Amino acid sequence: RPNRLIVDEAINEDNSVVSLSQPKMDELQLFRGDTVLLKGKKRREAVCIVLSDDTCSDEKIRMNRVVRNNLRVRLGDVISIQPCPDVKYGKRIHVLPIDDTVEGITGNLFEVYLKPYFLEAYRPIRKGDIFLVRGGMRAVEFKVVETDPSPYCIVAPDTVIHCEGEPIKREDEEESLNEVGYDDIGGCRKQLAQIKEMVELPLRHPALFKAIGVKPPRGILLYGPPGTGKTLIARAVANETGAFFFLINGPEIMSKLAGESESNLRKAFEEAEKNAPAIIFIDELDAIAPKREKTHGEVERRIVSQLLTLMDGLKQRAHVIVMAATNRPNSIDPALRRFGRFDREVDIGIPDATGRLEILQIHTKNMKLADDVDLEQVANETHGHVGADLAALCSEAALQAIRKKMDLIDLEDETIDAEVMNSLAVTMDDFRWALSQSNPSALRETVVEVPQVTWEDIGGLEDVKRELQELVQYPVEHPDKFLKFGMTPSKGVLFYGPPGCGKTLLAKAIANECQANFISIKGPELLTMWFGESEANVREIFDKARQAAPCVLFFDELDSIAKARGGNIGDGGGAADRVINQILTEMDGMSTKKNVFIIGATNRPDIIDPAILRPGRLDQLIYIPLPDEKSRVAILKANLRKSPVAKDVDLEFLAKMTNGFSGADLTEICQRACKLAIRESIESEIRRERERQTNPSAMEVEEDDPVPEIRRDHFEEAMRFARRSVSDNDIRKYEMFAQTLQQ
Amino acid sequence: FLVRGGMRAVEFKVVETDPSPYCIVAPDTVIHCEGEPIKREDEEESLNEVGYDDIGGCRKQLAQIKEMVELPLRHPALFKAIGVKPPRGILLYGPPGTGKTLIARAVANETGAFFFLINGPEIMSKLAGES
Amino acid sequence: DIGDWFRSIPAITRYWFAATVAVPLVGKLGLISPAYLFLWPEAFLYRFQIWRPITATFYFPVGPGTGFLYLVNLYFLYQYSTRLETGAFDGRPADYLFMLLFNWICIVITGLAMDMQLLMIPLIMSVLYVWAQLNRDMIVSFWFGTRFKACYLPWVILGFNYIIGGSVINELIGNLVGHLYFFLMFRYPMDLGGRNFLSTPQFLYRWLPSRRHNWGQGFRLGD
Ligand SMILES: Nc1ncnc2c1ncn2[C@@H]1O[C@H](COP(=O)(O)OP(=O)(O)O)[C@@H](O)[C@H]1O
Ligand SMILES: Nc1ncnc2c1ncn2[C@@H]1O[C@H](COP(=O)(O)OP(=O)(O)O)[C@@H](O)[C@H]1O
Ligand SMILES: Nc1ncnc2c1ncn2[C@@H]1O[C@H](COP(=O)(O)OP(=O)(O)O)[C@@H](O)[C@H]1O
Repeated sequence: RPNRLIVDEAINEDNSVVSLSQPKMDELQLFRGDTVLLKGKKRREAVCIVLSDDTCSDEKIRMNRVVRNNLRVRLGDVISIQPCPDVKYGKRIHVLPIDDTVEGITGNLFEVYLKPYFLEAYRPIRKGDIFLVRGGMRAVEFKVVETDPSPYCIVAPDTVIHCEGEPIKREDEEESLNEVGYDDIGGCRKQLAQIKEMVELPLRHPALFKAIGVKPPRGILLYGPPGTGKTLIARAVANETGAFFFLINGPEIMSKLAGESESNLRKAFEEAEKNAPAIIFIDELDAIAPKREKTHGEVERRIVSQLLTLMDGLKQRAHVIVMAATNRPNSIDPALRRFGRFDREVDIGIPDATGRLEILQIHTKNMKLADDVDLEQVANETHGHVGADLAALCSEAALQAIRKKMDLIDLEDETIDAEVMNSLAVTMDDFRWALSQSNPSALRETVVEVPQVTWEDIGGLEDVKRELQELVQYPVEHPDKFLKFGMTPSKGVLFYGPPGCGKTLLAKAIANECQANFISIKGPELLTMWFGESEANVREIFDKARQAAPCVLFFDELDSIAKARGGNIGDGGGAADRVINQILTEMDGMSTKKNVFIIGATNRPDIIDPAILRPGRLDQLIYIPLPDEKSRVAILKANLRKSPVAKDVDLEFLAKMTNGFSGADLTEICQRACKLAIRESIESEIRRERERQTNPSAMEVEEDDPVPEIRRDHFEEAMRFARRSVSDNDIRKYEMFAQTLQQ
Repeated sequence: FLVRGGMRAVEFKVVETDPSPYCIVAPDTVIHCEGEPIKREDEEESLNEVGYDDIGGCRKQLAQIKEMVELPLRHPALFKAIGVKPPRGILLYGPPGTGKTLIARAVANETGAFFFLINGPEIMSKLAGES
Repeated sequence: DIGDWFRSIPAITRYWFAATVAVPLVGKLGLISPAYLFLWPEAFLYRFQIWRPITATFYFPVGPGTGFLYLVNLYFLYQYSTRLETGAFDGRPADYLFMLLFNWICIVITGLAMDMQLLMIPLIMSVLYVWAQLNRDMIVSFWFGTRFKACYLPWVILGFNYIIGGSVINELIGNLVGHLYFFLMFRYPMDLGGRNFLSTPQFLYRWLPSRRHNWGQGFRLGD
């Protein structure tokens, strides 16, 4: 039959829209504006309006949450669709709210919720349904409890809405539309694709896995910093696929009494065994199952061995997925990694700059912002925040809009009128205030992301640019001809050259071009675990790079440890070998299937130990030279990305007076040149403001500042206070080393 | 009304007067100060316990505690209606003897609350697992 | 607790509760004559005896005898009288008032024909049986019970009170009188015909009104 289709979630809300492919309506004698009858399980009927969609397939119909909830269906089910454009106008409609949504609201709900909802929409409604209205500050749902004529009626401009009466008590067969779903998560697009793929099959059709006779998953382990939204992925998946989410907690198991903590676990798996396909979430796993060496007592060795014997006892029967959440995957007991136990592991990192914008638009959907808030600006300057912190920022900024309007609501009543709530607005003045007294909790944590540096951000050195392009893209984009021949693509690259010449910019740029993650380990960070702290740290950093394949790992100032060894004593020379030995031990273990690239930068190439340089490891030596003339003007242009329009600046004239400097020094020159220009503009406005002390508001033309009129003489005067940073001995040392390596 | 004494602060009570009730004291008036003193009755809080005028050297910090706690404790219903999350834990830290259990005793005695102190040493040493 | 919770019970059911608890209390202490409430059927066949047409329909000398039996039948009533009022009976108390009289006059006429003395259990289980058929199709499983399938309640409960005690007459009559009334009040009108020729008089509605959805007032059409 050409009626049964698969359903999926929408984007543009619109509680009375469904997306269908053009040919489907063409072959189903359907036309625009035709109301249709949708029928599903439990003999429930929902009336909607159809409209075309650009990218809708034939057999998939796109619809939002509210329409699905009325039909009592879930994702990926089948519905019955039939056109019935023979509805008769309703006369009087009785719409009443639900009890647990209007706590302390009162007021006239008709003229601030329903009035802007039905106005010029001609919404077709059916008896018994539920719809959700985004209020001024809340989200209030209603229930059409009576219609005339019954039950099909379309709301008309002449219809009497009887919105009076006590709220209806919430019944038992509803799914409580005000709960979590697949659209309440942002910044986790890839991870929520993996969890939904591994779980939707064992939980939606248990019968299929019995006939096929294959092994279903039995454990998923999500790790990441606290507050990043882990127990919301477990609550979203259980609410949409249909399951029996049964949470057991970390702290309250560990603190019941003596020996009866175990009887809490033993009878926790019992409900999940006799209550349909269930899902069990063990929060804070590291609180109850730490490493064997940190279990100093005995009753903490009884809980762990009681958790292991229950997981190994899950052999078929009902399908029960047990998921756990932990902060660090190193602190978990190693016995919880064998097969038949937690084996599939997912990583939930901190959000990136385009992720922090999506958390903002989710939490502020209920509020009514003013027309001056630039959510892009607030998103890009809050690095170091996790998902849970941006949910407090959007609340503190909401409290100002009532803190500064408290007089309007002076003591009010026990219930606050709804008219004043819809009159509120939140401006940038509040958001800048809630940002001040906020303490981000991520801060010191390695950030994995795709840097935004473009090729044009660096001038010259195009010969090196082609060289790096050959060793990265071609081995991964066109592998077939590499498949022929026993070719081994280079697994590493070493950069050596004069300091401040742009080594870190090259590694950032290539990662952006290939669109791969970037991880940077600094020098002083490399000596952090060099002393005292064991070499366990250098292990997980490679595992961190391993999971995020493809990525471009970067070691900055590799010769840091060698310089410490070189000295009066250098007693850490054997200790300096410790990190190198561990680095060497975990560099030959990389596989060709996973794409990981290692780049190390150094500035004393004659002091690096010969062990590192060897075939099979990072071995391509590249000498980065100082930029030359025409290239040395491109560095100057890298500071013209600001606005230093110095009249007839004549950059070519500025080019010929800037001979023989280094790379990073030139940018300092523009900053030094700009710094005095900022200062000089201060005296100009200080002169202007102290001159205005004589003339009271004598400003016929509106002008307050000279409007940044940056001058060239001001730029020229600063250049006079400039000295060459190029050292003749240093460049000569590298070139003879370059020739020695060349010959 | 509270009278500042030589070394104490004695507070009296106008228990009877004539002509009732508004009678300004005049340079020719009769004062009857003799009799057994009245028992301290309930309801009203004493005028001798701590308040906002009993702390000094902490004018800035007592401004941060006051703005964060005045709203949830004075208008419990408004936070229910607006439905925003309130603060749920405040951690005062500093050297001992600087007046921390006095900042938390002035806030309860002024906004109106049910200050219920639990102590460290007494909880820790009750009995085995009954603590 | 005793004050508001008793008021929380609906007045119709709370009156039934008061009648069923006050009478045994007087009996256990023994102020009035316990033998004064016997409902002699043979005396009725000779003389009208207007003294006791109703008095013996609520008396029960609970104590050293069938003490446990009275507790349980009152217990399911307390646990299930409240449930059945909430089941399609909140808006129709006058109908629920009526059939209470119908079983009461039906059991007593059959009771007066034969020579039993205490018609206490019949008036509890008759309405309880009527509940089951009119509220079928749910699963119930208490802590000390089995996992028996739904719609088995009237039959499984029937054996339980029968085997504990005896008096085969009262258990059998109470179920069938509910059965025929179930067929008459509910099944008869659309089976062959014979519609509701027992309509409650307006005087009952005048005493206690029914429930109707109060429309109120419609604000306006808008636009
Ligand atoms: N898309 C999202 N990603 C991460 N966190 C979110 C997101 N949306 C909301 N949150 C916030 O995350 C909080 C729940 O996460 P939480 O319970 O802290 O996980 P965990 O307990 O593992 O840290 C909620 O208070 C919610 O405000
Ligand atoms: N094409 C370029 N050539 C030389 N220097 C550049 C170029 N582009 C940017 N710079 C400047 O050089 C600096 C790069 O320093 P960096 O290479 O990180 O130091 P190091 O070489 O010690 O690691 C940046 O601050 C940047 O402003
Ligand atoms: N403004 C003030 N700042 C600090 N201490 C004060 C102040 N006023 C009084 N005190 C003294 O501090 C004592 C209370 O401090 P204390 O109970 O020791 O707090 P904590 O035990 O947290 O140090 C009071 O006995 C009082 O004498």
